[PDB]
Amino acid sequence: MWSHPQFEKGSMELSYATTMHYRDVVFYVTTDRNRAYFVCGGCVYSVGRPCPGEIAKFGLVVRGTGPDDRVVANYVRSELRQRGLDEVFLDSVCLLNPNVSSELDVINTNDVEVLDECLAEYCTSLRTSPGVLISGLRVRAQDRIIELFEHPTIVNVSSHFVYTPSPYVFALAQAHLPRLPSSLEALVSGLFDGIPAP
Repeated sequence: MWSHPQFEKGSMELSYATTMHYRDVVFYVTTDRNRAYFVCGGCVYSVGRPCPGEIAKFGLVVRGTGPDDRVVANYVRSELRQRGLDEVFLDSVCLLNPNVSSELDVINTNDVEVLDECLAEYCTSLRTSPGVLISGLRVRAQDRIIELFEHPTIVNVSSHFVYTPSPYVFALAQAHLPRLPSSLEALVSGLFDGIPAP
């Protein structure tokens, strides 16, 4: 037997009570129905009941190759500028993929495919082609918890080799947002109308 590599690092856990289906999105609604979580591009968005409701997102961000730098985040940012699109979460990383035109395309998607070999290299500290699948999110349906791992599983899309995440590159994070990404806003309109009040 082997010890599970993911438990050598931390996780974030978002607990919920019920699951509801709305506008093709699976929402995970808290016990007192103040929040609805949903999965998008390997990270979790949170929408609060309007009283607009609070918006936040949870998941892995990419930062630097060392504690005090942000070369990886900065790379993704400049890459996003060039496509025409502050912390860099995995769903922003999804947008680098030529098969993804907005956050809408990766709703309910737990895994993040990176075909950018430079970014793959940042993530793995090795020459990596043609790219990797990054998996840092699991829905624990029976426990009613969404779990986000600090140590993501990183697998070559073609050779299936598993890579050790480069130290310092990944961290768990939470961001408060003033609004959802524009392509996701319509998904939550009217959501709480079918969810009984706290």
